[PDB]
Amino acid sequence: WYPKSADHVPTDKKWYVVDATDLILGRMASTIAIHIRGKNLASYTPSVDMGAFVIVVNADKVAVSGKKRTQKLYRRHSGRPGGLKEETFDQLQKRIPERIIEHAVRGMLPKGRLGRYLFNHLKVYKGAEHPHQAQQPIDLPLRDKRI
RNA sequence: AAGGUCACGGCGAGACGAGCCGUUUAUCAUUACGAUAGGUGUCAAGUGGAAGUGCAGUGAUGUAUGCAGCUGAGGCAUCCUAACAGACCCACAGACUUGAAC
Repeated sequence: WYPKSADHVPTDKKWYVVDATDLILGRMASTIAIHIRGKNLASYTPSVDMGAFVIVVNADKVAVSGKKRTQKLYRRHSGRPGGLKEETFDQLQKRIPERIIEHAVRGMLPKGRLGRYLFNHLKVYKGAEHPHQAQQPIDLPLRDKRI
């Protein structure tokens, strides 16, 4: 008849945790942003926010393969000329660590009004403890043999 | 209500909104806060010798009274004048979840 449409879901969304101590950046960020969208739910619907909060901890110790750790550069460009800001992954992970993952998923998930709204569902922490015991976050399922 | 805004007196603040400081029994008293603008009183400061009268000169003009006289958006003092009257916005405990301690 008519396909079911995500009808109002507010809270009691699952909180997950990922200790990113030596888990390579990309692959992890794909399996983070697949639980950020809700593509693990028969209730999946692109237009509604059926997702689930998650919590990255030890955001200082994400690994990257190859020679990345000195090659990959995050560039923020000021609007004016000459504002380009070369910046290598080692300098960030030293200086402000959570922005690393805060980029990775922010590219993974669908920018727009909705994507922007969801990105809040990622809580990133550089310490080893996370202050959220909200839903008593159950550790996050990883279907990826290579991490 | 706390806080505001307006109004009222103005500024080293300002295109207008902004800002900032006032808003009177504007103390009184044994070492700092309650003079905001004007006026007044005084002092710095400027210009430079007032007016009248006298003297010397036939007359221009000088000379004495005399750092006087006019200045005084700067400094303090002074409630003399004006900050009178007001008015307006502002509220009642800050939905929903689990967690923790007694």
